[PDB]
Amino acid sequence: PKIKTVRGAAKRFKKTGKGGFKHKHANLRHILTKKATKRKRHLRPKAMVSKGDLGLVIACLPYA
Amino acid sequence: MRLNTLSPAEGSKKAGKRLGRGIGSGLGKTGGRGHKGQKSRSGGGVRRGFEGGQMPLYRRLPKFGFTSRKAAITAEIRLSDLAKVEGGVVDLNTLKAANIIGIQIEFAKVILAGEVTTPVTVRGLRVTKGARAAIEAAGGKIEE
Amino acid sequence: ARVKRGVIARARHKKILKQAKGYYGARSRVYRVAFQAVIKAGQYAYRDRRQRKRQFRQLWIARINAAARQNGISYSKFINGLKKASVEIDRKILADIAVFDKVAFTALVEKAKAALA
Amino acid sequence: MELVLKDAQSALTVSETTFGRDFNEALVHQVVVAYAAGARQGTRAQKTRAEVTGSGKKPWRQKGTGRARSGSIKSPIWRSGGVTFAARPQDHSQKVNKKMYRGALKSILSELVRQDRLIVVEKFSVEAPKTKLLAQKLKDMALEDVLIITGELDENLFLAARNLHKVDVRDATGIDPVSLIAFDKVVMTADAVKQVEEMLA
RNA sequence: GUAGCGGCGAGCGAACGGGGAGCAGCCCAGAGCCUGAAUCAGUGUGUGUGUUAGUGGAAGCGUCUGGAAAGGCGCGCGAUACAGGGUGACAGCCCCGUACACAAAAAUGCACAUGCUGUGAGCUCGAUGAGUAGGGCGGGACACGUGGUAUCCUGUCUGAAUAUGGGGGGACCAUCCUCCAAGGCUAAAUACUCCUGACUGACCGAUAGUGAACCAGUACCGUGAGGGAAAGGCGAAAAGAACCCCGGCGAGGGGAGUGAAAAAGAACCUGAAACCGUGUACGUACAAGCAGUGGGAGCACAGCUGUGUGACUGCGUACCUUUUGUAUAAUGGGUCAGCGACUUAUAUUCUGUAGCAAGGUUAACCGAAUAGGGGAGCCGAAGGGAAACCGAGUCUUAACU
RNA sequence: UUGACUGCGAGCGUGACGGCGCGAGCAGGUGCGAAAGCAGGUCAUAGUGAUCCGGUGGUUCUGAAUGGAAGGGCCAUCGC
Ligand SMILES: [K+]
Ligand SMILES: [K+]
Ligand SMILES: [K+]
Ligand SMILES: [K+]
Ligand SMILES: [K+]
Ligand SMILES: [K+]
Ligand SMILES: [K+]
Ligand SMILES: [K+]
Ligand SMILES: [K+]
Ligand SMILES: [K+]
Ligand SMILES: [K+]
Ligand SMILES: [K+]
Ligand SMILES: [K+]
Ligand SMILES: [K+]
Ligand SMILES: [K+]
Ligand SMILES: [K+]
Ligand SMILES: [K+]
Ligand SMILES: [K+]
Ligand SMILES: [Mg+2]
Ligand SMILES: [Mg+2]
Ligand SMILES: [Mg+2]
Ligand SMILES: [Mg+2]
Ligand SMILES: [Mg+2]
Ligand SMILES: [Mg+2]
Ligand SMILES: [Mg+2]
Ligand SMILES: [Mg+2]
Ligand SMILES: [Mg+2]
Ligand SMILES: [Mg+2]
Ligand SMILES: [Mg+2]
Ligand SMILES: [Mg+2]
Ligand SMILES: [Mg+2]
Ligand SMILES: [Mg+2]
Ligand SMILES: [Mg+2]
Ligand SMILES: [Mg+2]
Ligand SMILES: [Mg+2]
Ligand SMILES: [Mg+2]
Ligand SMILES: [Mg+2]
Ligand SMILES: [Mg+2]
Ligand SMILES: [Mg+2]
Ligand SMILES: [Mg+2]
Ligand SMILES: [Mg+2]
Ligand SMILES: [Mg+2]
Ligand SMILES: [Mg+2]
Ligand SMILES: [Mg+2]
Ligand SMILES: [Mg+2]
Ligand SMILES: [Mg+2]
Ligand SMILES: [Mg+2]
Ligand SMILES: [Mg+2]
Ligand SMILES: [Mg+2]
Ligand SMILES: [Mg+2]
Ligand SMILES: [Mg+2]
Ligand SMILES: [Mg+2]
Ligand SMILES: [Mg+2]
Ligand SMILES: [Mg+2]
Ligand SMILES: [Mg+2]
Ligand SMILES: [Mg+2]
Ligand SMILES: [Mg+2]
Repeated sequence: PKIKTVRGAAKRFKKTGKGGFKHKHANLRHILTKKATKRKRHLRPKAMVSKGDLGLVIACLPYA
Repeated sequence: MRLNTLSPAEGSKKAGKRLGRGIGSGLGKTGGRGHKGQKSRSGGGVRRGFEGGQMPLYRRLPKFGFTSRKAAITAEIRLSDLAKVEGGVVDLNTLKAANIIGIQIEFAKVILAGEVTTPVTVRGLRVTKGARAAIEAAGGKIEE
Repeated sequence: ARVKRGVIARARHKKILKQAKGYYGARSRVYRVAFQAVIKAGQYAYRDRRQRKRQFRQLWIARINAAARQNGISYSKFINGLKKASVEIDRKILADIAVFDKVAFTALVEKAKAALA
Repeated sequence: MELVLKDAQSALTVSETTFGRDFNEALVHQVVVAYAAGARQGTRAQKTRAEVTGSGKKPWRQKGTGRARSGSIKSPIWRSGGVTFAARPQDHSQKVNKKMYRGALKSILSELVRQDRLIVVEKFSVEAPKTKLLAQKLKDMALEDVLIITGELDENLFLAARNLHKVDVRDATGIDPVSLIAFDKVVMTADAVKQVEEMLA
């Protein structure tokens, strides 16, 4: 049968042009008052998945 | 050229691994699985994403975004595709007839990709700035 | 495509058992035992090709020593003398001469003694 | 490109792409193998440990008896037990890209011409459906093991060839890669050549 | 494997829409008219055509080998028949068949034709499914776990409008579009094979293949439900050994005879190995241990070499597994023979290889077609952004060096 | 007095990763200083918690026939 996407991974990662994945940073859901603005501002933009993690992501998203 | 003088290309046919057929093979005994543990076992191995119990990457990161329904019924047209329609009038229906866009596409954008030599009349589609230049340069016209 | 193993299995066992001819008891009769015996026989043979070269040199030296001492000189001085004399005869030949041509052996000893004198 | 006829001693213009291309052995090999795979019926099975007849009773208790532990009389380790990886009926057919099929045919036909195994004739017919007649005709032409390709499948010729094991009679539409290679000589009617050209563009 | 659902975990997983196979529509909630008219149905009789027995069905001799010819060799012949089986070896022409052409007293299937009986079509004028829809409470089914949650079903309690009306379009309202619940029937394309016939297999070949090639669901086991074996092959033909002899009017054997062969003699083709013997050569009764290996005399034997043996002597603690590490006194194996463990399907990625190349490729299906048709689709040639959207750019930002 | 600013950030440190840290300089607007300047909290290194679900405010996003709305997204922030 067809491989099934890990649906939770598909809600967290999106494939980019050269075939990497973008994700949103952790640590910006709550407890925000104590965090420095600089810290928060740097968590806002989407980041790329790291080399060590790509294998895991790719396995979860066979149709990405 | 006989049934017993035909040969495959060199390198086209590699023999598969046969595990557990003796020392000489290099895959005898454990068959490449090493010694013991979950991964040596029949049916063994952990599921996709599992990292030994540490919160997996796809769970410690937040969900984001939503899926647009409008994106599913929107398409992009290359300049190179404008010549493939019939009649030289590029509209939504002529693009479908030419198998350029899917049947359920409602909106289409012509983008600057490839070249357009012939004059074409684009009607009803959106057109990028660069594509507008290319179409008008080729003698075409864009109708809104 | 079912494959029966009998014919090929028989041939392999027979090959091992032929190599185990002359061995004692199960070692020439029973495949499990014979296979171990034939492997071990192979391991020893490999080792013994090396040991054979050591055993013969040891024998040649002992014989040269006997003959040299009959001619009034030790092995160690004899060999030293021959080297100083630039004689390049090897121990196999010296030992051969010591046994078969004692007069020629005495000539070598004299040559050796002169080189030390 | 011209093909010399045997009977009329005329010429026949044919496409050089079809009848004059180089022999692509690797391509032809793939298509010949695929054709043979397509012939397989794939009908067989054995019984797994699930399918062998017998009960699920544990033969003897897990511990205490001094015997190897057993779970099922149907274990593949046991005489009369299941086959570890019991076969099921299989489909052995392979996909051959349309263009690779046609490419192979052109390689084969071109190679027959180079080896002088393709014989072109204006007509090939027998008067009555008599094996004797066809046998005589082929003996006159110095043929024996021959594939005959007509434009229209002459019923007389078909019936005359049935009992000759070395002879085969096809129509141009019904040619196949293996047949072309399998027979010593291929005789094509002028009509058939035209049809094969059109079939291979 | 999309949209969704989901301790948003594990997992579950549509529809719209497209391509195909197949295609069919009707009736009641009611009277008049029409008249027994469409039409199907029942029951006869015909005509074709299956099925249930069958009939005919071509063409070869010589010579060599052999126990035997169908084999070899030579020279012929048939073939709409060289499928297959049998026959003293592997036969187109010896036999049975096969291709092909014929066949039914009787019963019976199917398709048409046509008597008869029943049947009401068509037209006109009406009628248009209420404890129902909907609702509250509790559950269930829908991909959807009640969630913002539509729609469906209903155990419980209720309860409309009724064509100026009502349902649905994913909370809900308005607008628009679309359909008409609370009555029912309906072929085909689809599923399956206890069973019958025919044909096929890169399926098995007696520890395999059915549990069962054999008098097997038997023997046997169990109070019972139930469990459940082993076990095939003389020869072409029984020509299956008259008769004699030893023996207990034995068993068994030796002759004789049969046969191509009886070390084919019924405990029967072949007849491995473990295991057990008889004979011959050499060694062996002062000699210490994985039993070999290197060296090596002597003896025997066949043509100085080969073969067997091996006094004496250097070295030398099996194998597997598991381990930091095993001669280990850790594990496993009495031995032999047979069997016994990385497969298969689909999806996905990478490598090799082949085709075609800014394109590549078709799925189901059609097709007698491994052809050909079929481009529905799928992947690729554009990305950025959560998204609208923009687009060789785009996002971020009031704006970017 | 409110720089305990808003948008960013060359470059670098440190982590398997999730992350964590240092940062000149640029734009906008500010404070102190005559001015050069300094200020994106505190001499520095502890004072903390991912994701999911949910809440509040905002929003030139989305809005299942259409207009709305619900719901979703995005930005800010909160809770156990
Ligand atoms: K290898
Ligand atoms: K491995
Ligand atoms: K059995
Ligand atoms: K034939
Ligand atoms: K003969
Ligand atoms: K034979
Ligand atoms: K025959
Ligand atoms: K109700
Ligand atoms: K059984
Ligand atoms: K025999
Ligand atoms: K020894
Ligand atoms: K072991
Ligand atoms: K241990
Ligand atoms: K123990
Ligand atoms: K077994
Ligand atoms: K693969
Ligand atoms: K490839
Ligand atoms: K940029
Ligand atoms: Mg937030
Ligand atoms: Mg290795
Ligand atoms: Mg192990
Ligand atoms: Mg371990
Ligand atoms: Mg391991
Ligand atoms: Mg298991
Ligand atoms: Mg934990
Ligand atoms: Mg299309
Ligand atoms: Mg076999
Ligand atoms: Mg039980
Ligand atoms: Mg079995
Ligand atoms: Mg095709
Ligand atoms: Mg006949
Ligand atoms: Mg025979
Ligand atoms: Mg309703
Ligand atoms: Mg209700
Ligand atoms: Mg409701
Ligand atoms: Mg309810
Ligand atoms: Mg509604
Ligand atoms: Mg047998
Ligand atoms: Mg059996
Ligand atoms: Mg008797
Ligand atoms: Mg014979
Ligand atoms: Mg026989
Ligand atoms: Mg026998
Ligand atoms: Mg034996
Ligand atoms: Mg003694
Ligand atoms: Mg002892
Ligand atoms: Mg020792
Ligand atoms: Mg230990
Ligand atoms: Mg040790
Ligand atoms: Mg011991
Ligand atoms: Mg032990
Ligand atoms: Mg253990
Ligand atoms: Mg043991
Ligand atoms: Mg895009
Ligand atoms: Mg301070
Ligand atoms: Mg709306
Ligand atoms: Mg709606």
